[PDB]
Amino acid sequence: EEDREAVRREAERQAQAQLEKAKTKPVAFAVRTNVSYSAAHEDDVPVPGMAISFEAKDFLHVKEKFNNDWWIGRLVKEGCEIGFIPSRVKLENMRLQHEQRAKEFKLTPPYDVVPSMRPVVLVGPSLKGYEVTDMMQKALFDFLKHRFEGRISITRVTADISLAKRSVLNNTRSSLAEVQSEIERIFELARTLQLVVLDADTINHPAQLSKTSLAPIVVYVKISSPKVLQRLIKSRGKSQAKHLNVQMVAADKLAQCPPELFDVILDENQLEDACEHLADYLEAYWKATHPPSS
Ligand SMILES: [Hg+2]
Repeated sequence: EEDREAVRREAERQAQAQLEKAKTKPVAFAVRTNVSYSAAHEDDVPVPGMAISFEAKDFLHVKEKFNNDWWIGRLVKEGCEIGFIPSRVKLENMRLQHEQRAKEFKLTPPYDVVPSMRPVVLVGPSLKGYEVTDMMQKALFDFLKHRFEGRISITRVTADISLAKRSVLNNTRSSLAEVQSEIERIFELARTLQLVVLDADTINHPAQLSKTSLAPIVVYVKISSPKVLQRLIKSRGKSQAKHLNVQMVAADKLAQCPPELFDVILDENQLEDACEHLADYLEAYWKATHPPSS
């Protein structure tokens, strides 16, 4: 078992070399996992112990391809460095192997391409297009413009991106051609790993983007008390007091929406504190996608 380890030791040395250079290379593409994976019990791994494990719904940045079974990349989490990631074919084969084993007792798809930076989307306090909500979101946008100036892009999205259901695109106001055009734009904005914030007028609920391929960071601008909301709108004149109704319910709908559908929830009494809470979240997200050795 001496001459055998000869070839293996070298391949492992080469694999390591490629893994190292990849640390600074850019992100070819990002994926959201639909299944979990553990390298805990396997061989066939280029550099023993360098395979990355993940749970379903995790985000991965794929930098380059090693071979038909492994890609090189990292998990998007602070401190996580480059590592080997199983390829789609590899995961599918593992699915087959496990099924065979299951039958021997005689008792889809794993990755979704996603933008390299999760686009930030704001919903709440109520309906967009009006004022209470528009002004409060407009505030957060200006804050983010400065807090992350030089590393962020805030772009308006008129096209109804809520029509961008994976299945639909894989096959109404805006047209699919226009939507697809915007998704591409979103994807291309996050390419260089800069922070991407969207001002999507058609999105008031997280469910409108659940089936899409944007995997956004849904930010819930929540005003805890309904009374606070009511008063707030009233102080906008009859040009808003009339449209009052369509604002309380919309707000109440978000209020009943399960927190899981939200990534961040801004329910601070002071607007200055909402900003800082978001900045902190984005600052950590920024670190999860950037940091040391790149
Ligand atoms: Hg890792």
